[PDB]
Amino acid sequence: ITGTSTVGVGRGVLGDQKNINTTYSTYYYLQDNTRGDGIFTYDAKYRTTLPGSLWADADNQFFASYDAPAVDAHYYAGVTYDYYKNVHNRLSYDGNNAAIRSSVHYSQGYNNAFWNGSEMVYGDGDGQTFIPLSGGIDVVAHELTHAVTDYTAGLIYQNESGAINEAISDIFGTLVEFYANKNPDWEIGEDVYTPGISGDSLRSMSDPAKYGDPDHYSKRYTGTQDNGGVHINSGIINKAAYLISQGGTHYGVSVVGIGRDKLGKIFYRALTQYLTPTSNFSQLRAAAVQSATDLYGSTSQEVASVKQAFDAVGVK
Ligand SMILES: NC(=O)[C@H](Cc1ccccc1)C[N+](=O)[O-]
Ligand SMILES: [Ca+2]
Ligand SMILES: [Ca+2]
Ligand SMILES: [Ca+2]
Ligand SMILES: [Ca+2]
Ligand SMILES: [Zn+2]
Repeated sequence: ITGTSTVGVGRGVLGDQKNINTTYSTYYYLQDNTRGDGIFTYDAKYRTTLPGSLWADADNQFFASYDAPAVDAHYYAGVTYDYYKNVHNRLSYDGNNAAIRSSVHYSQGYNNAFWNGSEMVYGDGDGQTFIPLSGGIDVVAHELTHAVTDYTAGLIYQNESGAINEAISDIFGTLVEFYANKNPDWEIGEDVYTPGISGDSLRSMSDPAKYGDPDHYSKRYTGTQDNGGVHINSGIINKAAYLISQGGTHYGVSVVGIGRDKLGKIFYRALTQYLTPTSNFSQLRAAAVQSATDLYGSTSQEVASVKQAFDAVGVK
């Protein structure tokens, strides 16, 4: 809507206080005019009709429990926007400052979040398996990253191309989490997953097998469930990315780590200049090797590490 940019204050899902960019016009709306063509957060009101209504607030204070999911969805979308802009010189997900829209309070007890091709959608969780999912910065960045992928590589969401699609979202969701630098780690969704259990997560990049996901090509899922295992086989790529960045010896193969920043540079380049809708794991290895080559040279440690990483997970 048309109005004047203001700054509200509230509390996120984890009870943390933060300032959020709003817009005043009779009501204070969750509309951030400071980033690109704006970041808009809507209320789904426990239903499934999207996007719902632009979040309206009477006094610009967002401390109600009902407000929490909206506060985080709005704030973290901003952090993710900043990541892509400041780190990769990318303006919003389409590269041309497209408006970023999110809807919270989607359905009832909905234990998931997703990008529907046009916007972000967050369930509140059932309070047992999940709490409002927008509370996890890695979850928010993961979902927004799907928008980036859809506008760039366009990886088909099934089988190996789908597994890469998932991994790219886990990778950048994690890199964004490290960017915000608040309790960063290589796990996925630990901040909003099972409030009753300590130290677990939905997925692990450092050790996919911890939650039953493959950490080597020889253990890939070939069934039809989960669109051919996109959330399962993603572990193979997640492990490789973890190794490229942190290094280590996996199944007897040693990898020299090069750090998170270079991991991000290599994968961002592969995603935006080499990967295609039908790219498979072997093709991802080639894209990453070529990306590292462009960025650091064919004889660089970076290129050697990318090769070791994929060798370690059995991807040739
Ligand atoms: N099915 C899920 O739980 C996934 C949603 C999710 C993704 C990242 C973190 C937490 C939840 C599907 N996905 O990755 O789009
Ligand atoms: Ca209020
Ligand atoms: Ca964390
Ligand atoms: Ca995490
Ligand atoms: Ca937990
Ligand atoms: Zn995903």
